[PDB]
Amino acid sequence: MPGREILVLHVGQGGNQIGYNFWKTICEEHNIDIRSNQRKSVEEDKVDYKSVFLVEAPDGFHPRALFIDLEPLAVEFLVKEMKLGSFFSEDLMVLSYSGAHNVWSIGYQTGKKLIPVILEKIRDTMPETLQGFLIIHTLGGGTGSGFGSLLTETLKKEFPGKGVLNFSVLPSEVNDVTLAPYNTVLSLNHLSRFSDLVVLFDNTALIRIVKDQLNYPVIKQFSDLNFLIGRVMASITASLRFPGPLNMDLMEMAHNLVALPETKFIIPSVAPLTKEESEMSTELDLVERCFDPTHYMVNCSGQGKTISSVLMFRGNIAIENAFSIMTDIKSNVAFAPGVHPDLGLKYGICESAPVDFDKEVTLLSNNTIISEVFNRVLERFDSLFNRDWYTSDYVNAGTSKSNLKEARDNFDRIIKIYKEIEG
Ligand SMILES: Nc1nc2c(ncn2[C@@H]2O[C@H](COP(=O)(O)OP(=O)(O)O)[C@@H](O)[C@H]2O)c(=O)[nH]1
Ligand code: NA
Ligand code: NA
Repeated sequence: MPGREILVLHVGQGGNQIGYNFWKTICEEHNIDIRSNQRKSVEEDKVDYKSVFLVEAPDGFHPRALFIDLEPLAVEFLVKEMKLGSFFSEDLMVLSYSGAHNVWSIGYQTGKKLIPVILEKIRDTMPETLQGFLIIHTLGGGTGSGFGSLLTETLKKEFPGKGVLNFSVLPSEVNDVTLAPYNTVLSLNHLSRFSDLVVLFDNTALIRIVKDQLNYPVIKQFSDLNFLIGRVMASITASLRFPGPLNMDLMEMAHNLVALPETKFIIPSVAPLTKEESEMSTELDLVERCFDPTHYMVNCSGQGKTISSVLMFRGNIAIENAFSIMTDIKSNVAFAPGVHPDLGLKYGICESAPVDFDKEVTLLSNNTIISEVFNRVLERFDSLFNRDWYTSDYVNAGTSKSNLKEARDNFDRIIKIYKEIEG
């Protein structure tokens, strides 16, 4: 049946590398090997709706996605190493050759030449019942930040009735790109006007989670980092792909989170993170872990104040526990002073657990602690802007020094709005 379709757009090196973990997770959950595009079997094929992310074809299943970048090596070396040629096909690749050089303005301007080709690929493979788009990118670089902001502005303008949701990767506590404060403020300022929901991550928290919650002995490639982002994307969309007592789509979750038009910046968290922990935990254990800063995928100093949260229960869930613990959540977890004791929670329940897991809870939190995370970016921004450092290559690419003051002021307004609701 038509409807519920979603198109994903991967921009830059990070956005495409995260894309491998996401599509590997989607295929595994739908009993599909990503190598031959086939069903693994008919006996293990479950009552589901593969059409959310997958496109059915005679040879097999393909992703409803676009793999976009301003240089060809990050995507190609990914497909060669992981052997994704049959799935990450050439017809889904929008590549160019010049690169963005970690400059948001260059990625924005250069990406404008690929917009006509991107639209035509969308205008063909898109069902008119498509419910929205997901844009996967990093904010500290150039292509994911600049071109990604461009695809956010474009799609929201091109398809006003559809949801445009961003999954954005913040720089680590110490940025591994010196230009990141410029690229992050420009991206966040752009997404605040054209995006419906911005789900944020950073590598410091992702690394902390992998080392402390999964106990990996080493992290050698980003695949041992990006699987957390793919787990969030797959689990928050699980009710759209499998049976459940309580389903929810993209804009349903967005409408429950965005209290004020500017409060669209979300912090995700998942618990548990190993198989053996899903079998001995309770719904109260997982929810408490999700609301604990040790499980936030954004590096935060504390629990903060929750404005509004979306909770997805997957798998072997006791419904009576999920509802009875709501008073414990409202009493133990700090919420914004304006949140009524009976509000701030949006529930989703899916009978399909993540692969090999007994159960799992995914949290999407609209937290005032975003003001603290954003104030760090602004402080890094001002340290460079007040000294006129690295501004020439942004001015030479269309972004005036006045424009950098425009995006920064509007970015500071977002901080103060989150500050004011906090009390
Ligand atoms: N989590 C994650 N972060 C990444 C990945 N690749 C790059 N980054 C981060 O993104 C920033 C660099 O942006 P990048 O995507 O490499 O440049 P771009 O191709 O111009 O978008 C740095 O802060 C990196 O730490 C990835 O695969 N996973
Ligand atoms: Na790059
Ligand atoms: Na790069």
